[PDB]
Amino acid sequence: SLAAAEQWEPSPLTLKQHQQVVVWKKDRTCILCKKEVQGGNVEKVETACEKAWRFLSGYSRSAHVCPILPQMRILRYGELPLRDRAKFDAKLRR
Amino acid sequence: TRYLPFVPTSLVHETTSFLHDATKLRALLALIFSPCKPEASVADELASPAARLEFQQEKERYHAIRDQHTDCYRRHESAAAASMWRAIEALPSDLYEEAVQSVTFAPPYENEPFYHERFAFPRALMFHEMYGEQIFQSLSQLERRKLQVFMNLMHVRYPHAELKRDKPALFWLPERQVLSRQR
Amino acid sequence: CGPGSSRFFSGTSRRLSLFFSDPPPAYALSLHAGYKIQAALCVDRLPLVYREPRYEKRWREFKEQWEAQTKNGLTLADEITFMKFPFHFFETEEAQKKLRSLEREPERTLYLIVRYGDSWQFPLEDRIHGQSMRSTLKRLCSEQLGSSYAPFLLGYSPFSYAKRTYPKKTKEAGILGRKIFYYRAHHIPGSENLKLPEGSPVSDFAWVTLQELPAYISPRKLAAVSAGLLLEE
Amino acid sequence: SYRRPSRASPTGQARKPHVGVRRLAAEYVWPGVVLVKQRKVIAFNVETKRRNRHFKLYPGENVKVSKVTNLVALCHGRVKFTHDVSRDVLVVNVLPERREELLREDLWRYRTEHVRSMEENRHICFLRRKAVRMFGKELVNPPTKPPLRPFYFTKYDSWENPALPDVPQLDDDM
Amino acid sequence: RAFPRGCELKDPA
Amino acid sequence: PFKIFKASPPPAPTGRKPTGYRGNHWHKKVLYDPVYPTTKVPAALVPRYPIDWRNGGRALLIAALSKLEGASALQRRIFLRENSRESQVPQTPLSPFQTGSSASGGGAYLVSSLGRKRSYVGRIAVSLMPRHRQIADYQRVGGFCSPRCFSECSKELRRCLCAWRCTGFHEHVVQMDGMLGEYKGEVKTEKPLFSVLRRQARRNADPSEGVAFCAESAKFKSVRRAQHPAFEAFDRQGPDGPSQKPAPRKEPPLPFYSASHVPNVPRPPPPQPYTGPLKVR
RNA sequence: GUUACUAAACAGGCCAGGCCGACAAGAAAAAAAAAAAAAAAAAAA
RNA sequence: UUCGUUGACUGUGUUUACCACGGGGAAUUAGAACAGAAUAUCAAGAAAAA
RNA sequence: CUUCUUGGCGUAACGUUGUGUAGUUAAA
Ligand code: FES
Ligand code: FES
Repeated sequence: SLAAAEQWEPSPLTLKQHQQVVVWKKDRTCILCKKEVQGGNVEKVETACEKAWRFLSGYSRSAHVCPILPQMRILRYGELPLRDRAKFDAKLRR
Repeated sequence: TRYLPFVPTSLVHETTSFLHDATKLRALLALIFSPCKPEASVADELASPAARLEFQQEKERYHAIRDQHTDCYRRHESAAAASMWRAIEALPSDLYEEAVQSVTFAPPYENEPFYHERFAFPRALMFHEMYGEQIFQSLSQLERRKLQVFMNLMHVRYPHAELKRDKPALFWLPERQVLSRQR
Repeated sequence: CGPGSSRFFSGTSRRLSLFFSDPPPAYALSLHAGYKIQAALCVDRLPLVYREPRYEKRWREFKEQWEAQTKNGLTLADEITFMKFPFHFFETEEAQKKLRSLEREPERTLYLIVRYGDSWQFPLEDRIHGQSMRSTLKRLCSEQLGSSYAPFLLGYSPFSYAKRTYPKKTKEAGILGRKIFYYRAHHIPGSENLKLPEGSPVSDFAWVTLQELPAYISPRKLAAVSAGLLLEE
Repeated sequence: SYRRPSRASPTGQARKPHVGVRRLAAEYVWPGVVLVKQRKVIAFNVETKRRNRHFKLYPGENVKVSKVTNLVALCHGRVKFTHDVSRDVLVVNVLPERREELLREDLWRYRTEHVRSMEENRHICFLRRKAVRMFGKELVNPPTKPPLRPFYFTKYDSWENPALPDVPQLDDDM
Repeated sequence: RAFPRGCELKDPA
Repeated sequence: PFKIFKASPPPAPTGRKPTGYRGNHWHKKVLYDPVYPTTKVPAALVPRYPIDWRNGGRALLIAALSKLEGASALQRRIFLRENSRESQVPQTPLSPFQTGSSASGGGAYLVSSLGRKRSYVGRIAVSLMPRHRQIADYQRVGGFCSPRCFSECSKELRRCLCAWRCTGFHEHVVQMDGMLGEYKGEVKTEKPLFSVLRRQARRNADPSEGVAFCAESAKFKSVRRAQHPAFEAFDRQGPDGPSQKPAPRKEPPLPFYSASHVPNVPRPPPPQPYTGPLKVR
């Protein structure tokens, strides 16, 4: 109940499901960062782009800090379909 | 005559000096845009891969646990709202009009020249008033500095909070004297 | 569940008027489809001490520590931290180096319950035809609980309603039953407790938590009120 | 000293607006036919005016709105009108049909009718419509000759000339 | 019975 | 003082493109009329005063206050409002994953966000308050506890404590107070709206009848007099029948003659929809 | 099936012939809240 | 969101509402086809026993 | 499982034709 919810101990499986992740809407190049992306690709939020991580975490007041920030779709690992999870498992292992 | 609202510079001298002082303006802007690390070049990093990995892990754990915890409260609130709307529907048509008016109800104002009394929120019911001493005794050093700065900026924004209550007439002037002033 | 007259009281007038109307009241009643309209008040006292979840404290402390390590925290310059106002309190650690009681069970929430004879319920009053439920609640407070007792009302809308049909003999008098609308209220901290006015129908009062509520109030009333009562297990 | 208005003779307005419907009910039309001519300019006290020009009509099924707000057809069919009680306006629809003889027993399909919503307008258009594109229908006396010649060649051509040869009709289902 | 032809059957394949 | 002969403020001048001077661009039709499109006013032509301490410095101060309180508090308040407006009936618990089996969502906000593919970055952008109305609204209800304390905390100097340590049971208290304290009647505006309109409570059919006791028969009887049954029906249900004469004149006949039979306009406008409360089934 | 066009007179008067490479084109998205109170910043996205 | 973008494209096809003619030009159709280039938007994510 | 958008805005729409500038001819 409420007591158990407050005392909840997230299992490593639950933490893995709650892992955040970037899914790329489209292909694009960074103007200043020169990174190359392909639509449907899946990356870790930590290493995908530090400048975008600034805004995603709360240390940037500009939404244009990463030139391709609008092409991001931030989802949790557990929400991804089995196909994508298996396809990109290697790059999401942390 | 008819009057219009106004706030002369004399009664708010403090905030004008605050905002016209260069150093105070710089400090306020730094607080707003903190941290002030550069974000233009590719080599500008305010963190490290490991640092932000640990931050992400902690944030994910926090959000997961908070969602697990507050969900019971959310369900209870949904049930309570259902019951409230059911009761309102059950009320008779005579009492319907009063039963939908919200706490802050007041009859419309008349510019002349179930409502028993004005709405006043007991200050003793505010969360920070009820638990101010305990939270203050449990704060940290940085949190105490934050509270101090929050106070000082609140006062700067509202130097006349008590003066408006005491002498509200000082903030209303005639049209023929208000409209004739440049911006 | 059982409000019967025997279990309620015998030989009194004001108490029985509310629940049976056997001694007819001196004012005009208000019926809705044959059921008398009544307003019920559920005053609550919030916990007197503050509790913080471990995950919240952990996240906050870890954020402060992470910010300290990474040098990404707020600036909070001295020119905006020290400008000599009466409420000033900050000073750097370096410079420092140089069952009827409101205080009962302070870590939980309490609810004011009233004893009408041998029955434990919430304060209740009848609606006189043509007057607001707010006025009915005010009369309830001023005549049953305390002439100076004025708890803060959370709104003009009820948070729940209940129905009760009279037996055959009682309904033969022309009133089919009573329908009750419940309203929440807050006991303003620092305000005086109840002082039952002389002649008030209330026999006694208590301030019980959710856990103790079923020990006093009937399961039917608990079902009627629990949806609106705050959540605390 | 009388100020002669600029629109006095001989410099009056040569061409009048001619605002209103340009096709009546049950008339056959094809994409591009202007069902109703309208203008964007609006009077300065419209709600007090009484002339029928100021109050525009509304597009419905298989009808577009032009740049100047003309209502134009989008499919080969027959015109129908509807009255919107909720908005108190007239709505122009086109029921899609291939060219064929307009019979007396089928005229009821193009009556002006009252509706409350555009959903009900679409429902009524479906109910009165003759047939659907995917199933078609048996055409009753369909035309078989080529169309009328271009206007710039002759303004007064003859419809269904028996001396001309039969040519396939493969455009009125679109 | 015969059926009218679809949009696909009218393109210049 | 508090009571004063207030002047009606002059209307703010809505800008206009310097074109179309011969036409009436202020028809009373609703956006976006297919046949009566409304002329747009570019934001670059709306007259706005030059920025000074009254409009800029105040925004800076309120922004600093929000920074101190933390954007997370604003995000949480917005999320709670959005979830409350949509979860006013008992829902089944919702997990965010097909196989988590242990994780709970925290509200129908999840369903809405998944359906709209809402922008995680967009929520942060909104919480950062880049717009004048957003800052003005934070200056008025910026307090975390606003659903229960409204604008009373707009000037309190220890208000940040709510944002810092109002969580769990205290958040539940805020929500439960707000649900009882919020408005539930008809909103009356002529301005455009495009979001799901807030709920308006349904109204019961029957009214309440006053009854007083009569000892002559030892029974309760209605306070109101008898009247004819037809008169009772007219008073209760309405005019009865499909047509009746207009209301009789309540003013003394005018000495002068006026053409009172003439309608107000040659072509009456369309009927207005009923915006009031609906009945209860 | 179906009622809609239509301002002649030196008749009773109107006219500013112009704006925009974009918060003015514009995909996707978003968008204006009853009464009262607070604030006196002409503020929906 | 403080979100992209430049279709405010290059061409083939003489068919079309209106009608003295001219200015298809108070400002009509996907002439629903064809040859290039570009911009935005995908879809799916079903099954929680006793 | 055909294809979610698109060749401006403009309730004053730019002066037709001509001259001039400019474009096209491994064809017309
Ligand atoms: S992908 Fe290069 S800065 Fe974000
Ligand atoms: S902000 Fe008002 S009591 Fe918390």
